[PDB]
Amino acid sequence: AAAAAAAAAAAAAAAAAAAAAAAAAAAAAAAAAAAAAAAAAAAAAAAAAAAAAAAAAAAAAAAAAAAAAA
Amino acid sequence: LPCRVDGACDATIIKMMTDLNKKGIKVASVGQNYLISIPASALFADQSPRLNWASYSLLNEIAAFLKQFRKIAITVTSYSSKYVSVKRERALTLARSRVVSEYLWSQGVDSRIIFTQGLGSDKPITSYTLGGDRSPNARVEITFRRAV
Amino acid sequence: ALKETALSVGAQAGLAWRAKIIDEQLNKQARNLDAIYDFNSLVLEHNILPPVLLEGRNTLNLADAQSIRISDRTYKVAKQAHFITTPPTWRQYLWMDYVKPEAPKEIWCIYTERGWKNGIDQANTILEENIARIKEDFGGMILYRKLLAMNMVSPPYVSHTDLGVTGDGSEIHIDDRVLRITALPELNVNSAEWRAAVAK
Amino acid sequence: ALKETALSVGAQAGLAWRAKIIDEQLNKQARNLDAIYDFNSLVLEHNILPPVLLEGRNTLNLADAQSIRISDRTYKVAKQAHFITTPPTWRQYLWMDYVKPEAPKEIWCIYTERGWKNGIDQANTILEENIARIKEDFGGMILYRKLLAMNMVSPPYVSHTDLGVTGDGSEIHIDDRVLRITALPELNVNSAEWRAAVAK
Amino acid sequence: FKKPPINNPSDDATIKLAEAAVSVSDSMLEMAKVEKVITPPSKDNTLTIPNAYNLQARASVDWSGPIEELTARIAKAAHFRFRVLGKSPSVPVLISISTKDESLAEILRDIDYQAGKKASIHVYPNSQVVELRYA
Amino acid sequence: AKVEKVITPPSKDNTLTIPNAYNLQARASVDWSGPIEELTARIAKAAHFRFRVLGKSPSVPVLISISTKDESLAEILRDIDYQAGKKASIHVYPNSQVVELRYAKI
Amino acid sequence: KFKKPPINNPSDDATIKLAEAAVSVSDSMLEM
Amino acid sequence: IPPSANDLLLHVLEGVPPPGSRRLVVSGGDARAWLSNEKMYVRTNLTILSPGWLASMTSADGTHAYEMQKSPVLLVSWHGKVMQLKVEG
Amino acid sequence: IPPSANDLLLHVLEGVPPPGSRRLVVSGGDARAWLSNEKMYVRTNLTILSPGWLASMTSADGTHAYEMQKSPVLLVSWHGKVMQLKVEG
Amino acid sequence: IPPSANDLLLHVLEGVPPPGSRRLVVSGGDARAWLSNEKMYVRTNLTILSPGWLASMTSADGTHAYEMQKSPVLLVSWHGKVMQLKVEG
Repeated sequence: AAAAAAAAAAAAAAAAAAAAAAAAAAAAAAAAAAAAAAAAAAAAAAAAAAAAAAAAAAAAAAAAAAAAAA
Repeated sequence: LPCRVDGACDATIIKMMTDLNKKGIKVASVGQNYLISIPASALFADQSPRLNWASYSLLNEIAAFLKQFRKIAITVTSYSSKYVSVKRERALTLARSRVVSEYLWSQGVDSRIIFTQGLGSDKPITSYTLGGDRSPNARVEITFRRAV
Repeated sequence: ALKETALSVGAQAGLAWRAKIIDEQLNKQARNLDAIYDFNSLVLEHNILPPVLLEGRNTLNLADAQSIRISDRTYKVAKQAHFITTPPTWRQYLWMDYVKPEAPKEIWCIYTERGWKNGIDQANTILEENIARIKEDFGGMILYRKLLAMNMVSPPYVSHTDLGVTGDGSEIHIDDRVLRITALPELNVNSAEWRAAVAK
Repeated sequence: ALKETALSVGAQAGLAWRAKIIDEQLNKQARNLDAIYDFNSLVLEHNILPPVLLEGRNTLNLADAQSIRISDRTYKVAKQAHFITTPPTWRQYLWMDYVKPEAPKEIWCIYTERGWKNGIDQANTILEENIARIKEDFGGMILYRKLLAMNMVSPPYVSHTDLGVTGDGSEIHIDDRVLRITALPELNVNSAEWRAAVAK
Repeated sequence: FKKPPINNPSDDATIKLAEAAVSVSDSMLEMAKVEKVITPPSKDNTLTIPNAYNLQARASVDWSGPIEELTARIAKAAHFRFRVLGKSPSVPVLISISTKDESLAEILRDIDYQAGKKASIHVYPNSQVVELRYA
Repeated sequence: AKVEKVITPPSKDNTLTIPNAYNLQARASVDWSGPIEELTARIAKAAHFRFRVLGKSPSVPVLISISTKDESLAEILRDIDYQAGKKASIHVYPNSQVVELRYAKI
Repeated sequence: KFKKPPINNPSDDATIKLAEAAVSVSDSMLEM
Repeated sequence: IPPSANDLLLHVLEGVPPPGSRRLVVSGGDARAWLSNEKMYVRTNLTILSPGWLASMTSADGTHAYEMQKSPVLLVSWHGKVMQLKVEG
Repeated sequence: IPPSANDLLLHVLEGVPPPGSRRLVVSGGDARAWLSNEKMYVRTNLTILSPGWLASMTSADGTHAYEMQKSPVLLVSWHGKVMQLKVEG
Repeated sequence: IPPSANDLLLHVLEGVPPPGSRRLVVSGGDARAWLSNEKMYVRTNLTILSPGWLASMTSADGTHAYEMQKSPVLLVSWHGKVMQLKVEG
């Protein structure tokens, strides 16, 4: 975690963790600016998986068939 | 899962920060404004816009130190002591800073802008004016603000 | 039969693995693909997404034994121009879907390798159609800007009905501009005002 | 499944513990929050609680493919001005509820820690919406006092029908003043008498 | 010793992808060259900053609405007279100024700009009058 | 691009309206994909130009995406002006020190 | 040894978002 | 005549959720998202780029509020960086 | 009056399949084939010789798109060489 | 025309409960509270601040009597101190 500066003093929300020297590089909350650039989901960047289906194919909520996840 | 560390650790930040201050590249750390100050003896040849080959290792832990922070704009600005004129001097320091920022975005920064410029001893940090690139005035400085 | 379900085990694992490899292979070229598929500076003056025109040169249809129709060029307006808020990226068109499949002798091993390459090249055909769809859509907008220069289509005619302060006393909107598209971009058949692409 | 009910044991205990910690963390800043959310000296002349105005600048609605509406600013009157007896504190808006839950291996321990942080940040989102609601309500009253200066709303028009001694002989009320609100505070659309916030 | 670039095209397909990237990015630029039409600053039609010492007072405005009221108060904040010439239409011409410190003549510059051609602003600084015409 | 630049000739540049300056001849390298005004505010901050805005910025953002390496700040502002075609324009007044972003009338 | 100057007490999330609300209501207040 | 905006964008221009909602957790960026009736609403100060929104407002301090259809990933610009945000629900 | 062409040849003049299709794998040559409704469509730049096609278009770069009935073998010319392509489906 | 007050505030301006009531115990302050019909009535000489009351009277000696809805906590001022009172029922 916040290693060798000191121990982690606070955990500043809308930020990362706050070490007892400076601001750390370890993310405190879920809602910090963590560099997500590769998602992992069925029918991401179209609309989400329309959950009511029970068949072979996986249909998105924008009515595309997720053929990469069927 | 979301990531805890962003490809960096604080122990490695202060490990590079002690090692750069031991090799004489002085890291000032004010707020989130970070300054690394590099003497122009430690990178280039004298009154030249040309790197030495061994000084890219010095640029290696400069760039691997610049891996560690989330940053928006690095500005790199260079200035040396007087050699012929201020016009020749400002051409030298502009070429000087643009060469070291060309290597720094050849290497890894996650900066969105590197601004890069040179000045004609217009901001000198000591009044003692010994010589050329062996002056402690003759330096490049890499300043940025660490974002969040 | 066990050999067949060994192939079916290998197929979806090869598909998801190939999907993974080309997802960060896409993300390695992320700024390059924003340069290629730059829809952002292809939009029109009132942030209107341009329509996708399709060119087909030198066309024959054999209708029956008695008759053919040739035409020299065919331009089709597909998925007509419309008000876009934020322009499309390449990531709606190119990103294949990553799920991590958690569902698991000698004939099993050789057909899970042939299932593995079947999943790999079937993911390759999905990616090939994704590149095909973005090349259709983007080059259709490019084909508009050719024909908008070349006077074979109309530009869209917007109308901004400006309104002043609007509403009752529980709700006001101060500068209330309603923007409509009246005339859609649309190929003219009155063909004497056309242009021709002569350069030097 | 036992792991799932271990998580569900840890959730409500973490919620109630986080509720406790932020309750006396609120009570440590009790006079500071009376300074921040001072509704008491925001009320009007006849102890009328001011209404909550909502500002939304620079608004688009994409209605369909054919039409958008932009407006530059939107002011909404939400939960209109009314006779308050005693002004609201922050404690109706911010105080989360403390009950002490008296309802109780290795997988149990690790998922009661992940249940414990799930209860902690779910109590944090409840507190975040509580702060959000008081910031809406208070800054809406502040946005009134802006627009009451800035002539975009009416002030409320009270009417005091004074009555003298009132009743039969079994019951008298001596100085019997009936106070009504006739005109509610209300955004004017006749917009030429508006103001503009120019300072130095 | 130095290094190649990290996200370098040092691969025989990624080179063709990135030479295509610089070809479409500059072909995007010469597109933006041919349709981006300017007006010269000799013929820009907008206001120029009228360099009077009352107009270089630092001010602070948050508003949207009908132009005459900001220009009336920007005149009496500037200690200037305010004249109007022309007829205000029934739909008023609506501005939006939101700065929390910016100088006063530049507040007249972006009201002249957000007026555009429905109205415009002249300043005569020797007489100390600002003025708003219609069309 | 070939048929467009022949069927209307580009009449003029934008170096008439963004002229270069000593302290605008500092250089930068930039990848960028956000809205225009925060990038331009950073350009003018490191140019030591006061940055100002004419016109209210529209409801959809004016998005530019500049990806480049080592040119001058004047040509960065020029390519920013171009990639915001007919939605904004950069003006620079170099006898003053002001970079301006002008939004459009629509 | 490297240290930034203000090493205060450990705050918590409640006073973090109370302060973040409090500054915007102070700004709204101020401008009114 | 189109509708003006949604007036519930005034509420999600503040931090307060719409009445009768479902919370959506947002990862990898400073945004809050709620789902009222097959539409999510995002309070952010980032700039959403890819999946397209139906309505938008912006407060005094540059906070925006967006009405959009439910997409499980949001793409924003943070400060010129293209960024991803991930929503569950 | 005959029909003009099929307008879906514009789509298979690009690489994109027709909506509601079945993919056909093509061996022994650079072509892609889809089957929409008892008719296959071939994107190629080769020249199909033996089994006869019902409709054809050609793009700017010499890519052709052919509507034809389903035949399990295609005969093309590649560069004067008579060549065979084999389709499954 | 509104009603005047409740005339049963005259009774709870004295110490006497309303006819047909339920007693409410009050902790942490000098007040007495009764619940007549989904409304509580408080005899105090403190000043109730937070939850808001519907009617009030005051006797000769500064004793007040309040009609209000049933809230399980009362916030008063005692002598400038913000104070809490707790009622069961």
